[PDB]
Order: sequence, then structure tokens, then C-alpha cells
Amino acid sequence: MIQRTPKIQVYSRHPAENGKSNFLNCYVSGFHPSDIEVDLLKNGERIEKVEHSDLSFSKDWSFYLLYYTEFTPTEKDEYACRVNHVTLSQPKIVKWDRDM
Amino acid sequence: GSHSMRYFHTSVSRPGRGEPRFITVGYVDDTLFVRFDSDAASPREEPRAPWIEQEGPEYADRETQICKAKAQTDREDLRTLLRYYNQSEAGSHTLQNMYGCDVGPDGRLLRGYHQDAYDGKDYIALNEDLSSWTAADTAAQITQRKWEAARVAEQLRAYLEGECVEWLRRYLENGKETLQRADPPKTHVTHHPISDHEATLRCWALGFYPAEITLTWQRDGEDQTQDTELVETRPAGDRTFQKWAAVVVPSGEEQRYTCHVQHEGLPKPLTLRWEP
Amino acid sequence: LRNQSVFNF
Repeated sequence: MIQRTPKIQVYSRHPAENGKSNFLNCYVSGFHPSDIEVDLLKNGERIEKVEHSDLSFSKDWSFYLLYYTEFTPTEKDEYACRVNHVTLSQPKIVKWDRDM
Repeated sequence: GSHSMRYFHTSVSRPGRGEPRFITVGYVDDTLFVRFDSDAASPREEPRAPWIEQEGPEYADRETQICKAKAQTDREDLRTLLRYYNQSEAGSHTLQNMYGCDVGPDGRLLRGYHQDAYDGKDYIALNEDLSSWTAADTAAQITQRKWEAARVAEQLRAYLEGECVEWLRRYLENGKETLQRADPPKTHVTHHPISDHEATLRCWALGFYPAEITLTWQRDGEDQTQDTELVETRPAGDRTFQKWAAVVVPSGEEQRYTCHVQHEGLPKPLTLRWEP
Repeated sequence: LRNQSVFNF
């Protein structure tokens, strides 16, 4: 069966300002099959109660999802997105970089 | 401008973990307006845009009933495709369907769609004529013969040229505040040294709607297609979208690079440079 | 508005 690994982007809803409430997003896209495991991490630990969009797909049939949580960024806190999918041997971690 | 309406459906079998999960969503352009998930506590088609709730409870019940009937047809179709592809009942499989219509600024039908995929591969699609089929293989040819005998294309053509177009026009009017508003991108250029001989210039577009946008870098007025890193347009979560384009530039050559931004919400196109 | 028609493979 032809499988496609997810693309992953980790970013904020609004431009990041330390001490200002925002949303942390992890967008996974371009993948097949649709089952996927996505976690948002704060200092390497799983953030609880993360929400996600309903499964939809692009013109090429590949799937996409948005995982998101409300957060207040600080200089000290590190955020990341951790993804597992059948195409991955181990979970892939993408760090949140304010410049990407 | 031009607009689209699409319904998307995904069924995913999970042998030994109950019946296939069915999820369907409807969109007008890049706005999600309805959803149904068979794993919800009391599955119903739920509104996701304020302009659809005004349709009333008879509208919602008719939609919910269609969703429940499509979940059942899809479960039967997943069983049929195991037969057509000589597959065991052990693996998880996926069925996807999209259909809908595109209209121009005058609301006239530009084109209709109805297409299916199995395990992420094309299965059968209604052609642009709304009268003939493209089957991907000899299994989908069995469905083509069945649909030709039952004149399914004619039924789809009637829906696509009729209700699809009319109801899209209706939603565009009822949701005109949002569906007919283009939010331009908020833009800026960032600079990041990589080494003492090169730096990255990143051109940003944020807060725009619809998702369609063109972001490019030029050097001395020449497009840098091969050398530009272009991320997929991504949702911000507040209806808007984001995108960036980056180029690696030799130190001291920054002034020669211009970022070009085209989007429906802009008074007209932008030409940006790294400012400091 | 969804299409109410039902077609099987």
C-alpha cells in the first residue's frame, strides 16, 4: 500500500510576544493513511487537553489536521510537536522556533 | 470573486475495533461550515459557521439523515472493495469521496466534481462533462458499468448544476460578511545570519483569507523558484492562513532581493525588502 | 446542501 509521511509545522496563531496569551499550533499534512498521533510538548512533557480539527484532505487525497492549545509564551519555555505515524520508525519531534 | 462548495467524506475501517469511523465536513471556499463524526456521542451534522444555523432544524435533520446514510453506504462499499481487490478482512482500509461545485463571480456554474479514492489512490471520478466516468482500474470499471446502467451521472449532473449551485449562492449571500470578505496578508521580511558569508531572508504573510496566495523572491528582478524554500500555506486557527518564503543570500547582497506578494485582499501587490 | 442520492460501488 502506498503510504505518505506527514509534513509537520509548529507555530503560533499570532506573532509571539512573551507574557501574551496566544495559540500553539501543530499542522500535520500530506499523509496517508489517516491514523496519526500528535502531541504538543512544553519543556519535553505532553500538554493536556490539546484540541484538533476534524479530519479532511487535500486535492491529492492526502490528509491534514491542526492540533492546537492556548498558551502564554515566555523566554524560558520550550515548545515542540511530537508526531507518530506508520511511516515513522520513531516519533518525530519538531521544535517551535518563533522564526518559522 | 469565484467560489466553491465541497463535501468531503472519509471512512476508515478498523477490523476488531468496531465499525468504520466516518467523518464528513463541508466547506465554502476555505471556511468549514458543517461536520459529522460517527464517533461523536450523539452523531448529528453540527454547524461550524453562524450563517448555517439560520437554516433551521428541518435543514439540520435532513443533513444528519444524509450523513447517516452515507456512513452506511460507505461501510457496504468498503466490504465490496475487499472483494474487488481480493483483500483479506484483516487490514484497515480507507474510502474518500469529494463532490461539489465551483461558481464564478456571477454565480454561474464553472464546474462540478464527484470523485472517489480507495486507500489513497484514485478509484472512480465523474468527468468534467458530468456525463462520463474515469475508472482507475478493472475493479473501478465494475462500479462504472453499474453506474452507467443506473444513469448515476445524470443524477449527479442534476444535483451539481441545480441544488449545489443554488445553495452555494444562498450561503454566499447569508454569510457575505465573511465568505465575501478577503483579508489581506500582514507582511514582513526577517534576516537571519547563517555564517559570516550568508544569511537567510524570510518573507512572511500572516492573517490572510482565502488561503490562495503567491509569495515569491526575486534577485535583480529574476524569479528564484529553485532557490526559494516555500512552506505549505497553514491555518492559524482563527479562519486565516499563514505562509513564508525564504532565500539564502550572500552577505552584503540583501538589497538585490525583493519579495513579491499577490492576494485578493490587497489594494494591489506588494514589493518588500529587508528593511534594516 | 448535500446531495441526498445514494449510490453503491
